Amino acid sequence: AMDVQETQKGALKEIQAFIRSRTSYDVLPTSFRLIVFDVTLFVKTSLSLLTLNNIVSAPLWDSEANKFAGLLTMADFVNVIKYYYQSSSFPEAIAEIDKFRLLGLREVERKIGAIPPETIYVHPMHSLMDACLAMSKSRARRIPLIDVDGETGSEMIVSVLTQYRILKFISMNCKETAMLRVPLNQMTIGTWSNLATASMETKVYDVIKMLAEKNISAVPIVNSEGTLLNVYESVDVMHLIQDGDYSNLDLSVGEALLKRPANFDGVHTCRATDRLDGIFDAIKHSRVHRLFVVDENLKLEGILSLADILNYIIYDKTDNFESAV
Amino acid sequence: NKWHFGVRCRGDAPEILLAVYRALQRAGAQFTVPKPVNGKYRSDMYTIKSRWEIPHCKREGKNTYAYIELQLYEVMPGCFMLDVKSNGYKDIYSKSSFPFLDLCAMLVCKLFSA
Amino acid sequence: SEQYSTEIPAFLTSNQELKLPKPPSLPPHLEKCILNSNTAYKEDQSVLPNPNHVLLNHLAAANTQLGVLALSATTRYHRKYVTTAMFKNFD
Ligand SMILES: Nc1ncnc2c1ncn2[C@@H]1O[C@H](COP(=O)(O)OP(=O)(O)OP(=O)(O)O)[C@@H](O)[C@H]1O
Ligand SMILES: Nc1ncnc2c1ncn2[C@@H]1O[C@H](COP(=O)(O)OP(=O)(O)O)[C@@H](O)[C@H]1O
Repeated sequence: AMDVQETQKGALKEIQAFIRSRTSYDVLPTSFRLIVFDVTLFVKTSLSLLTLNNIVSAPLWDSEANKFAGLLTMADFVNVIKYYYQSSSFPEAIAEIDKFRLLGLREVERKIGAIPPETIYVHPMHSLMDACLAMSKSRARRIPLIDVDGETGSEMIVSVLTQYRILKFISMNCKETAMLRVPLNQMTIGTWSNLATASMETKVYDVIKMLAEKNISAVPIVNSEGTLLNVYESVDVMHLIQDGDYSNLDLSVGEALLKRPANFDGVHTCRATDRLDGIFDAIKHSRVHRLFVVDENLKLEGILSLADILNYIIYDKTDNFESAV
Repeated sequence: NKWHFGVRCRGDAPEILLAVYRALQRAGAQFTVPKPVNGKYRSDMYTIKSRWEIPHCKREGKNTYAYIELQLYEVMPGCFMLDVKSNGYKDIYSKSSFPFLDLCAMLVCKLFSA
Repeated sequence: SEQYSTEIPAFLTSNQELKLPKPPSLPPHLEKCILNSNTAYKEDQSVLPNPNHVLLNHLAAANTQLGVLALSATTRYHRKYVTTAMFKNFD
């Protein structure tokens, strides 16, 4: 625990041992709501329920079986949209996904390879490390916590854990975050080359085929000089298609962006000289979903996503589709 | 348009009680019945205990059951709540809101299509 | 253990001019549903207050303007509480 790198190394071990010692259940509020959708819900209705509840995602319920039937995220739309844009000779064909029940949308995704065979879940009373490792293995950014009622065989969806709520939980509870004082430019962490970026003139469909192919949740928007202006997230796709208007997919990123409500998480940035202590501190007080590494001139240099951070702190060291967003 | 306990009803309480029993019977539930104490009926007639076979269990050969108690309340003259609560699940051989809530949706559809 | 029946009581199936008892009036505790709360939605909008232990696994309901059913119940999961709000078709 001697110099900076040696104090950080130590602190990272304390943080993993802590993740291992807690369960996923430990992360939950004492009392909370869980919004669940029937898999036979129409796609349009489900987007409408997501907007009106200010959520971007919901667990699915096959009520006949009494079984968890998957996780509806924006990756579902991003993947089918991308498939239709790559494979269809007919631009209006995409509209057809409004005929679909959630069951039928998922079957299109199974067919194209956008859904894995083994669907991903952990037990709520198992270690939190299980949740991290599953998310790390799949590239899922949320994971359902499922128990089973032994009297009925019925599956009990307890909650759905997010990378953000796990990092928040750690920031709030592990004092060791304050000892992570190594600058980013002396760590192997984040992505610093071959970045996927867009401009305000970029078509939304080209961004959305960036998100699927690269399997990222967001694309930074830069200008001619490379200065960071904004972001286009997969959650923004929801606002574009919540009304049934799939020709909104043909808009420039600029036009699309002018429709965004003031509800925005925000665009967070840091410098290559910043450290994980300050980052966990921002996580503690703000819904930060990623950090764009910039210079003094707001020039984009890299990306530090939540997955980047989690995957750094949990390891001893030592398809063309978006995963669950 | 906010969340409220139960289902809203109006009109006559014996007419509502009848409609509830008819809905239970269409859904396939089994239920207790009003007994008259000294020939006369008591307001406990508005407390119904129901037993429901669980479809997913029933399909796999199982005698597992869900217990749901219904309670009619007057909110004000003409307006009633049907309160509906889980008493649990039991298999013939020796927690969760499901299948309870999947059964309540069944009841609600029968009440609404009567 | 109860006497379960399959058939509708016959006094209810008669053509009404019978002198019957009234249901109990609504108790104060079934007037407020905790889902109508969102006190702390800046930090975490899923956070609810602790429920009245007597209102565990009572059905709650909401109107939607969407052609679907909204149903919920609160239950204890070990020492925490989950209020699941479910959206479901009629057919
Ligand atoms: N625009 C981009 N171009 C290239 N690589 C990226 C870009 N954005 C993220 N990455 C990298 O690609 C991988 C996928 O990132 P991703 O954004 O999916 O993280 P995440 O799990 O979604 O967490 P967050 O929600 O915070 O982004 C990560 O290792 C990330 O650092
Ligand atoms: N299916 C759901 N049911 C109930 N609440 C949800 C659901 N999805 C999200 N929320 C709530 O919405 C808020 C923002 O959620 P989200 O953006 O999905 O996750 P995070 O904030 O963890 O990245 C959180 O308070 C979360 O608990």
